[PDB]
Parts: sequence; structure tokens; C-alpha cells
Amino acid sequence: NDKVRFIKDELRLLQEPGSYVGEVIKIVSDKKVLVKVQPEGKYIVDVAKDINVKDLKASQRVCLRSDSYMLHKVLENKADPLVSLMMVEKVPDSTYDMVGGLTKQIKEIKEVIELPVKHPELFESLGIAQPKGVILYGPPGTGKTLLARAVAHHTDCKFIRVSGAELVQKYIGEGSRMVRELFVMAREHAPSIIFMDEIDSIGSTRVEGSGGGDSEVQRTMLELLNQLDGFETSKNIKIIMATNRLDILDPAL
Amino acid sequence: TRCKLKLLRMERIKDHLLLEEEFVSNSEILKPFEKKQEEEKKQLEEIRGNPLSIGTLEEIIDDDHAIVTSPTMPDYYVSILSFVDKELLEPGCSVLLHHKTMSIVGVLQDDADPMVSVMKMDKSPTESYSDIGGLESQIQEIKESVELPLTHPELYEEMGIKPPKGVILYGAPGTGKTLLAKAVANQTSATFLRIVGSELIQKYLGDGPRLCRQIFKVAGENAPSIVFIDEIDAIGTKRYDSNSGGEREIQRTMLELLNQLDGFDDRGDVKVIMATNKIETLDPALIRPGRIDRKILFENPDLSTKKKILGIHTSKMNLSEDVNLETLVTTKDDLSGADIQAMCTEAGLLALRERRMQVTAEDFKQAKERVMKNKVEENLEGLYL
Amino acid sequence: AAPYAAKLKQTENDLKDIEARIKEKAGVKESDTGLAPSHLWDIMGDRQRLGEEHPLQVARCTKIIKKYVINLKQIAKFV
Amino acid sequence: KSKSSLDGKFSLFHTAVSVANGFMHAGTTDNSFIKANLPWLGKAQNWAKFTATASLGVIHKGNLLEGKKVMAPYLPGSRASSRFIKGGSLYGLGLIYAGFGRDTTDYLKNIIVENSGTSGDEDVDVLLHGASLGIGLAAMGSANIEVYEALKEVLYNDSATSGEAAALGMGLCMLGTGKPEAIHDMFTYSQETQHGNITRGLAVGLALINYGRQELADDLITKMLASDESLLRYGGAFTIALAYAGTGNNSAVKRLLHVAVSDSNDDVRRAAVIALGFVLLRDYTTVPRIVQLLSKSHNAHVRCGTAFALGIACAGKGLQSAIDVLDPLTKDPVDFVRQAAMIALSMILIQQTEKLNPQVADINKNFLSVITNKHQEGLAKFGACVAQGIMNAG
Amino acid sequence: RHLKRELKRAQEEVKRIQSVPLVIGQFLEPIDQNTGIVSSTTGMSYVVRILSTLDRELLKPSMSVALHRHS
Amino acid sequence: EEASGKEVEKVATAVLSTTARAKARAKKTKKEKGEFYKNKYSSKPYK
Amino acid sequence: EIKSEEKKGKSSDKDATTDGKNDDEEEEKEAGIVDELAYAVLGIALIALGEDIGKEMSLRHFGHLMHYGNEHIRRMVPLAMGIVSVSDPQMKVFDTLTRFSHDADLEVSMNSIFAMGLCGAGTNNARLA
Amino acid sequence: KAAVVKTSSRQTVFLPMVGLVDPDKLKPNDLVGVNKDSYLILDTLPSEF
Ligand SMILES: Nc1ncnc2c1ncn2[C@@H]1O[C@H](COP(=O)(O)OP(=O)(O)NP(=O)(O)O)[C@@H](O)[C@H]1O
Ligand SMILES: Nc1ncnc2c1ncn2[C@@H]1O[C@H](COP(=O)(O)OP(=O)(O)NP(=O)(O)O)[C@@H](O)[C@H]1O
Ligand SMILES: [Mg+2]
Ligand SMILES: [Mg+2]
Repeated sequence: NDKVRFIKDELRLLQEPGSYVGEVIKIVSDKKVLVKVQPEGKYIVDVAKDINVKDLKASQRVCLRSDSYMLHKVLENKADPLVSLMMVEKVPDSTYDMVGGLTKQIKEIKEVIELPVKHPELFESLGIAQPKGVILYGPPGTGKTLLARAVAHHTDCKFIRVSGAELVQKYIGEGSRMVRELFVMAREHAPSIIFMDEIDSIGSTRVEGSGGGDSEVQRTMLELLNQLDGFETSKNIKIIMATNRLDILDPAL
Repeated sequence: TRCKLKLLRMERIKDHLLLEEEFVSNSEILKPFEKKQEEEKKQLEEIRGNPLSIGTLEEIIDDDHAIVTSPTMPDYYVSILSFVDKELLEPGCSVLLHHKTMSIVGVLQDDADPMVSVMKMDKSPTESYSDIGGLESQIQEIKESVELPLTHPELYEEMGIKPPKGVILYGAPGTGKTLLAKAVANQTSATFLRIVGSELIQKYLGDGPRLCRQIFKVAGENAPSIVFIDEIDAIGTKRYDSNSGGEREIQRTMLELLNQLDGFDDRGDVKVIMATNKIETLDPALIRPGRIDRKILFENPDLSTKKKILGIHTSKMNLSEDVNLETLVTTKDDLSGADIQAMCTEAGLLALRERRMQVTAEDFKQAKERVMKNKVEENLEGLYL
Repeated sequence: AAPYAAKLKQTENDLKDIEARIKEKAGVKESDTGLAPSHLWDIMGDRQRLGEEHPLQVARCTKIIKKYVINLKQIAKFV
Repeated sequence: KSKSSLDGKFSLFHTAVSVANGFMHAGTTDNSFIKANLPWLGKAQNWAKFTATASLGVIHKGNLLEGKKVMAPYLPGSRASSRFIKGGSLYGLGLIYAGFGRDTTDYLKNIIVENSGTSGDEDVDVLLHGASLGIGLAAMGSANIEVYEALKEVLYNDSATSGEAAALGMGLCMLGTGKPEAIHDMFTYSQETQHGNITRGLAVGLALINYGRQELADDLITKMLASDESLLRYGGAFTIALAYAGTGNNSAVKRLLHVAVSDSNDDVRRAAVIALGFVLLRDYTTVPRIVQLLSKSHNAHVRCGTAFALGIACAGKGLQSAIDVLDPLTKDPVDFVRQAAMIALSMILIQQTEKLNPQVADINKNFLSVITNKHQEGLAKFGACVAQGIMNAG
Repeated sequence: RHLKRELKRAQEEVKRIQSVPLVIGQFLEPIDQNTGIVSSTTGMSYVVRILSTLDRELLKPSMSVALHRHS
Repeated sequence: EEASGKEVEKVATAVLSTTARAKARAKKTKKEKGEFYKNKYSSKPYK
Repeated sequence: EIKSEEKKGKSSDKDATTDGKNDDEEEEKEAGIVDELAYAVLGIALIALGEDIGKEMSLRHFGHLMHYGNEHIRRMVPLAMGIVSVSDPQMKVFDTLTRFSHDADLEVSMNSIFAMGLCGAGTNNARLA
Repeated sequence: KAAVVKTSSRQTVFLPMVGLVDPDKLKPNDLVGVNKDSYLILDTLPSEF
């Protein structure tokens, strides 16, 4: 008796066409919220009756109906490409003794990475403040990659490989500004090690040139690390870069 | 000390009282709507209803019609229907449309956008003046051009010469250019708008000039004013894709800024400060030379400059007071204040390796040698013949 | 000293409360224009609303042919 | 409550207040309600105004002598302002005079013969609808053949809405006689009529006339269930209930459950549950255990008739088991299933003291909150006003 | 026995919806085990019901997916 | 009381409860500072 | 004549609200200057919700809050205030406000001339205004 | 006989060649009118370059 109800009930749910997904930008004084419907433009559209405007906050991703666009339920988990990337990459199982030798580098790297996350206060007291990041370079085949992943196990953070330009992403909007948007997403999804691999061998002509919109998008990201200082003060976002050579890298770094 | 306490006691009788007053006053006996509201309300709903499509207002034609663009691609010759008067509207504003029939049912949005958020800064900057140590003379050049005419145009009138307008800050990383601009503005206590250039350029078509025009409008209203456009050098002659494009949208945004610079209204009472590497990164076009007037070439710190800048840094490193301020200056090689930042960081870096429990006189001295060594190593010996 | 030291801690909880209560002030009330002598406008507005002569799309002639070829801004062509 | 919350211009609301209140003041004359709710009263229109005059007769039940006197200005002759007044007074008279005196039946009998022509005039259709319910009530259990003949002439005229009233009116007058000639004519006519209201009326009348008719209704039940019309099957179901009343019969009960499972249409499934409550009226012990299954039914209609059947069975002394089945039903989303649970609940605990039973307390306070919500549909509040009205009526 | 026939018929109904015509989309990430978010071929982000007894082990890794067109 | 009588009663308390605390507190402080469900029917006779 | 009694009752009440703050911040401690400035703005809003009529009387005394108390800051905060009080009824708020605004002129008062003339140009709502 | 139109509605439609409109008159990259509901080649249009 109970089983047949469930089968029927599912069918009745599916009927509803569309159904969408926005993000509350702000709350307004007539008891409506300005939603950015994520593929579409902006719309100003009321809250559901059930939830009051006090419950909602700035930048809350929400679900939406499609027959009136009135809000449905708040999303339990933020919709962002970054989340999916973590899933795939998986929790680091690599450890220091996977790679033997190169002993100097192994000891050293614990100091640079492990401590600003775990004890930001201790790393500051003995030393001063915190890094702006770490750039890894050396012979390919050193297993620099294997070192970054090994530390990441012991640190116990979300090791999200973002390899390459995010012009590859084209899921919603242009991929250009998704580069820039990385800061925002890393903050929400902390603790995070952003492992920015990108050799910057997309053209030597624009490494040495003034030309290059790839260079511009790259640049706007670097500035966010020092304007917003979200990552610096409460360190839990390490900005780990890796390039094959120190000398083919963009000179704003 | 004592005075702080006073302020806390006053707050704990102020906020508690306030909360209770609100409840009684707004509603209960008095009533929150008191009849008049109820009337406006019934009318408003009719004219409205959800959803409501936010809009962008292109031009007003006095005849109760307007030309609007919505999210959707075609434009609309729409009627204004009641609410906001034509006067109280500003073209270039984001406006409220009723979705079924697109008519201007009001305004409340007022360029609801992150750009507006970043640009506005009504208070004066965090930097107070010549806290910064050295390049005194340099900073007392930027004050002659900017500050001095806003505080007193009298002197300029009496000479028979237009006040200078504009300065262009140019040169080199490490001299804390950006900082000097904030410093001069604070003294003036000019409403000091600030914006990043990267925001004004984007892939999407025609949004760029809207934003750019707006900067100029906001500034003129709130004159006396300073507009600090940071990372104008960003835009340059970067051209997304060298097959084609970057010669359409980018070009259009540059144009707008300049067309409003002198403007249809006289904004000589809007100074501009452009922080940039060089004007040769940009396609040169900065219009009216005497309208950007004096240009400021940053020299790097010299010997006397870096004493003062040093003094701040060494106070952070624990017990480095032991090593006389002067003799620290002497023993190292002449370097820029930036390289002091590198050196100060080197002291703490060495203290971390050592597990030096408290920073010492021995650390600060060791720090000099490793920092100086880094810079020489990095240099390439091509051999002076 | 100590009786007013612990007020610092207390005040901040109270400031928080004022911030959430902002939204409470603003209510469900209109903050939009539509009152005064423009409340006379809304009775008339209602009648004009039912009238259909607006919105109309903006198009433009690209060829006069002895009809007209319009080109719409969504890039649709019509005679 | 009625004036403050429930709006009088809206017709569905006004019916709910009129019915709840009619009962509140029933069994003694009261004009208190007219006076209190006077502005409210002027708002009325259409069928809200018919119910407004008929409300008066529910109130004025008993005090037989002064029953006619109060209704005096509203009768035809003395009223021709409004046809809803003219018609709803005759229904109204018949309420007071339900099962009482036959001096009243006589008067109404005259009015029927006058209008048994064209009911095509607009006033006449309304008038004659009330007259027809009216005279049936007045003549209850008389077995006056004169009445029965009069309401045949309305049927054959094929009056739009009065055809239904007439058909019902026959079965109320000739209550429990199982006169075969009456049975034959009704059953046959119901096929011819294509309009559903007239058809429903005759289906249900066939059941009424076979009250306590026992195993001599068996001829009828086979035809009605086998009839291909859903309408006759719906009335078929209540033939069994009324004949086989009181003593459970095992035959009767198997038949009812079998029909409910097998017969797909949704009104018809509803008719069997309500119907079971009659057969097992004095043996209502095992009844919740049966209808336990029937609550869970997807069908909204089956859940409704489930709520009512329980109502009907234990309408006397309160039984705690029924209250449990009825709690989920109140919170079931379908609106009318809500309305069913509320009505059903107050019947079970009729006039039990609140102090004596804590449950009585919680249940009233739920009806009042519903009306306070505007979020709860028109129907749901319709249910709530009426139901409270039962709890503390007269 | 009566409820067995309903059950059986109830599954048949769902098969029509499951059947062609269909449209391809790409399952993104979950928001919840039994409700997820997808992107269509048409760039539209739809929050959609995960019908009962379907793939889960692999569904959550960004993977290509079908969507009933009208639902 | 039914729904009508309740609505007045409830709003009526709420005004007074807020209004007392909004004034009483500030004045006062500175004034100074300066079952048998089963139980059938008792077997006792009653008239 | 009967009317006068009510009207008075109100108008003084409005004024006295602002006066007690003024007497505190100016006579007593400099700490309270900041606490009454912070309290004042939220107190206009309360009165605006409670009465349309109450708002107008309080607005005038509000610009006088500045001059009588002698706030720390004669630069930023008056200018900000005055922009809001163009929209509102009364412009006698401006006359009291200005005596505080004097400062070192042609900074504050460079803004002042620029604001007033623009808004008069803007909407000639009255010659009186 | 058959026609591939690429519409100005940004769609691509394979339509039965209307027999009234001659196979001769038609050619590749003729500009043509097309009925707005049901897509059929309604008429021919002076070409624009
Ligand atoms: N220390 C090591 N011991 C054993 N095998 C190693 C070691 N380092 C690297 N390898 C192997 O060599 C392969 C190539 O090295 P890779 O992992 O690409 O290194 P990398 O130095 O991070 N490179 P790149 O980022 O391209 O400059 C690995 O996939 C391992 O199989
Ligand atoms: N007179 C000065 N004012 C400010 N900072 C100075 C001064 N002289 C030297 N400095 C040093 O420069 C540091 C800050 O410079 P910085 O912010 O890196 O540069 P910029 O010239 O604005 N360049 P960019 O990195 O291209 O934005 C200070 O922390 C000092 O160590
Ligand atoms: Mg690698
Ligand atoms: Mg800088």
C-alpha cells in the first residue's frame, strides 16, 4: 500500500516544468530580494512566504520556482564548479616517505606550509605576519607534484587541483572572470589548498609583451590576494603555484 | 582609559532604551500604517506584480515615455506609469519594471551592482598624513596641485592663472605610490572615490561605458572631490585575442572616460589622480596636458629616506632595538625601502628555522647578510669590461 | 574598572541585535515614490494600464523597398 | 467571529456562518443573530440570500405556534421583492414543521400545483426548488400519496434545479414504504434524464423510500449496482445502508466493501464508506480497525468518506479510537479532507465537558486557529465554522 | 490483490516519461542525496528531482546525463 | 471566547507587557539609586 | 483655541527631546558627544515611523543638535546629513545647520554653495524654499 | 524536391519544396520569404549584399 503511493508521488513531483537557482544579492524595504538568476539576468522577486527576510543573508544561494520564480528552499550546499573539482581530486593519501631523498626540500616544506594554517599565531610570533604564497620550480620528474600532495595529507585541508586556465570551463558565463572569481569560491570552501598549476607557456610573446588578455585575468586574481586580505589574516587558503621554470613565469609574480 | 569606559556606560542605556521605544512607537496604539499607507499600498500592488524585471534606463523623452533595455535583448518604447517623476529619475539608473507590461513602476535599485559598492567611500582614508616617513618633498608636490586649490582658490584667482588640475603618479614599484595618494587625500578630507580599473573592462558589450560615465557623474555631485583611478595601467594595450576583438569593447570604455573628463559640465573642481607604470603602456591619449598638469616621477628611496621607513619595521622585530638605528643603515648596502620589507621578512624567516624563541640582536644582524646575498645572486654577471 | 570592563563585552551583543532589527524597521512598507500629488496619478494609472499600446518593441529600417525590411535587435529579419 | 473574520459578500463564506449559527441558536427562536449581523446581512446575494431565509427556519425549529407567524412577511404574496426569499421561506417552514402537523402540508401542496407548468421564468425556478424540499419535510413519514403525485408533475416538467428537490421530496414524504409503483417510476425515469442533478436526486430518493425495507430491497440493489451509470451506482450504495441498518449484516457488509474495492469511480468509492457506518451504527467497536486501511487510500474522496463514516457511527458517546484515525486526516493537505475531519471530530465528543476530557480543549482551539489563518483555504475555514457550531449548538 | 494491479500500473506510467523523446544535459554535483543540480545543453541550470532507485555511485561525479524534456 | 474574543485578548496583553517594561524599568532603578480523569463523580450527594 | 492646547503639547515635547541631549553632551563629558550623535540618527527614524507630523519638528532641532553640542567633526557628517534633508520638508533645518558648518571655509563651504544651488535648480518646489 | 533554409530565427529547417515556387527560380543562396508559423518557402525576395 505504502509502496504504490511513493511511485505515484514521484510522478506527480516531476510534472512541474523548469525550476531554477539563483543567489540573493540584497534585501529591500518592501519585503522582496534581488536575485541573480544564475544563467539569466537579474530579477527582483519576493521571498517565499514561509521564510522571513531576517533568515536570509547576502550571497545566499537559493533555489527558485519557474512559474513565478518565487524562491523555493535555500541550497544546503553552494553551487560552484570548485566543489565538483575536489570530488574528483580526492583526499590525499600520499605521504613524505612515498618520495625518498631530496631530503632538504622535504624538511623545509613543512615549515613553509604546515604552520601558517595550524598555528597562524605561532608562525607570526617567532617570525612576522604570513607569506603571500609559494612558488615551486625545478627539474620535471623531481616529483614536485608528489611533494605538494604529501604535505597536504598531513595538513588535512581540501587539496583542490585547479589545473590550467578556467577558459576551459564554459558551464555558465564566460570562463574569463571565473579565474578571478576563484578567490570567492576558495573562501567559502575553506580549508583549501589551491594548487594553481599553470606553467605560463601560453606564449612567450605575451610574457615579454604588453599584449595578452590571459595576462590581464591572471593579474586581477593576484591583486585580490592583497586587497581583500581574506586569505592572509585568517590563513586557511594557501596559494600554492607551480611552474616548470622560474624564468617563463609572468613577471608580475 | 577612563574616557572609553564612559562611552560604554552611555551605550548600555542608549541601545536598551532604543529597542523598547521602537516597538511601542511604530505599532501598538499609534499603528504603523495609520491609514494613509494602506491607500498607497492597495494602488501599488495593482500596478505591480511579481516577478518584476530590473531594467537599465537609456534616455527619457518628456512625453511620459522612456527607452529601456531589460535582460532580454530588444529595447522597448515603454510608458512611464505613475510613481517616480521624470525629475526624480536619473538616466543611467537601474529601475523597476513590471513584467507583464513594462512600465516604470519606480526606482529603489540605484545601480545595485558590486562596482558601486567598491567605488563609494564617503569617509576619508585610513592613512593620515606623513605617518609615512621620507620622500617628504615628493609628497609636498602632490599637495601643491591637488589639495591647495580645493582648500583655497583665492591665491590662484589673484595670480590670474587657472588652478592646476590633475596629477599623474608614475615610476616604479616599491616607493609606495599608491599610499601617497591616500595620504594627500586624507588631509583635504575630500570625498575620495577609489576604483580598480580591471572592473571597468569586461567581455560583455556596452556595460563598460555605462559604468565609466557614472564615475564622472557621482564625482561632480560630491565636488570637492578626488577620483583615484588605480590600475589604469591594467587596461593598457592588452587585447583579448589578437585574431580580432579587443579593438571593439576596450576602445569604447577608454573613450567615455575622456569624453566626460572635461565633460559637458565644467569639472575643474574634480581632481584626478592616476597611478600607473607609464603612460606608454596605455595608448597615449590623456587629454588636456595642463588639465593633467604636473607629472610626478618617483625616485626610489635614498639613504636618508630608508632610515625612517626602517624604524617602523625594526619595532615589530622583538628586541632589535639593541642595534642602534644608525649603524643598521650604515653596514648594509644602499637599497630601496622595498628591500627593507624583504630584509625585515628575512629576520623572522631565520627566527622560524632556528626556533629562536625570542627575536634577538644576533638575528637582525644575520638577517642583513642573507638578504644582501640574495639580491647579488639573482643579478647576472655580464662583466663590466 | 572591572564593572565597566565587562560592559565592553555586553555592548557588542546589543549592536548585533540592532543590526537585524534594521530589517524590522523597513518592514513591508513602500519606500518608493507614489504619494503626495502623485497619489492622484495612480487612480488614472490603473485605466491606462489595461490599455495596450505599450510596451512596443523598438525596430529600425535597414532598407526601404518600394513595405520595409526591419532588422530587430535580436537579429531577426522581417518584411 | 462570523462578522469579523468571514466575509459576507463572498457567498461560500456566508453559507458557512449561516449554517453554524443556525444550529447555535437552534430549537428556540432567535432574532439576536439578525440584529447583530445586520450590515452583514445586506451584503448577501444570489444563493447566499436563499440560505439566509432558510437559516431562519433551522433557528426557529420548535415553538410551532410562532413558527408560521415569524415567516409571515417572507411568504409569497407578502414578498415578491426577491425570489430567493420567497422560495427559501417555504424550505424554512418545512424545517420547523418537520414531522409535526399536517395542517402545514396542505398549504404547500397548493403552491406546487400552481407552478407545475413552466419553471422557465427565472423567479419560478428558484421558488419551486424550496417548495419541493419544504413539503417533503413537512410530510415526513405521513405516506401521503397526494404529495407524491404533486412532485411527479415537477419532474416531468423537467424543471432545471427543482427537479432534484422534487425527487428528494418524494422519498422524505413516503419514507420507508417501499411502495413498488413509486420504485418502478423513479428508477426508469432516471435513465431518460440526461441532466445529472435530476438523476442524483432520484438515485438517492430510491434509497430513502426503501428505509428499513430489509431484504425486500434486494431487487433494487442488484439493478442499481449493475447500472452502467455512475450516478445510480452511487445511490445504489445508500440503498443497502438504509435498508440493512442497525444489526450488522454480513451480507450487507461484504457487499459494501466489495463495491468500494472494485468500482473505480471516485464518488462511488466514497458512497460505500459512509454507507458502512449506518449498518454498524450500534456496533462501532471494530469499525476503526476496518477503516484503518481506507485512510491510507491515495484517493482524496475515499479519505473524506472515511472521516464522515467514523463521525456517523460514534456520533453518540465518545470513543477514543476514532479520534486517532481522524488526527492525520485533519493535517492531510487536500482541503475537503481537512473539512471532513473537523466536522467528524465535534460529533463524536458532542457536548462532552472540557474539563472532563482534556482532548476536547485542544480540538476546539485548532478550529479557531484555522479561521485565523488566511493561508488555509476558503473551504477549510468553511469546515471550521460549521464544526464549532456543532460542538456548542442550541 | 487489488493494490497489486495499481502498483503495476503505477510503474507503467513512469516508463512513458522515462521513454523518448529525451534531451541531454550533464549532471553537475549533488545539493543533497536525492535532489541534485544539473546543467542542460541549453546552458540552463535546473535543480531537479532525482527519481527513486537510480544510479548514485557514479551519478555524483560530474557525468553526462538525460533529462525528460517536458518535466 | 471563540476566535473573536481571543484575538482581542491576545493583542491586548501584548501592548501592556511591552509598555510596562519600556518605562517601569528605567524609572524604578533610578528612583532608588539617587487529574482523576478516571475520578467519576465523588460518591457524595450533590443537589 | 481649544486647538492651541493640543498643538503646543506636541511641539514642545518634540523640542525637549532634542534639548536634553544637547544639555548633556555640551556640559558634561566629551565621550557622550559621540554617544548622542550615534543615537540621534536612529531616533529620527523612530519618530518618522510613529508620526508623519513628528518628523518635521524634529528635523529642525536635529541640525541644531550639531551647533549646540559642538561635535568633534564639522567636515564630513553635516554634509551627509544635509543631502538627506533636501528631500524632506523644511529648509529652516539648513539655517541652524550652517552655524556649525562654518569650519575652515572653502572645503565644507565649498561643498555648501555647490549643494544648495544645484537642488534649487533641480526642483523649484517653492520660492520660499 | 527539397530545400535547406537557414532562417533569420537562427534555426535550421529541412522543408518540402513548395511546388508552386519553381525549382528554376530558386537557386543556392537566394534570399526568400518564408511563412512565419509552418516553415515553407512562401515567396522570393530581391537579394541584399
Ligand atoms: N623522486 C621520485 N621517485 C620516483 N619516481 C619519481 C620521482 N619523481 C618523479 N617520479 C616519476 O616521474 C614522473 C614524472 O614526474 P612528475 O610527476 O611529472 O613531476 P614534477 O617534477 O612535478 N613536474 P612538472 O610540473 O612537469 O615540472 C612521475 O609520474 C613519477 O612516475
Ligand atoms: N615614502 C614611502 N611611502 C610609502 N612606502 C614607502 C616609502 N618609501 C618606501 N616605501 C616602502 O614601500 C613599501 C610599500 O610599497 P608597495 O605598496 O609595494 O608599492 P607601489 O609603488 O604602490 N606598487 P605596485 O606593487 O605596482 O602597486 C612600504 O611598505 C615601504 O617598505
Ligand atoms: Mg608537477
Ligand atoms: Mg600600488
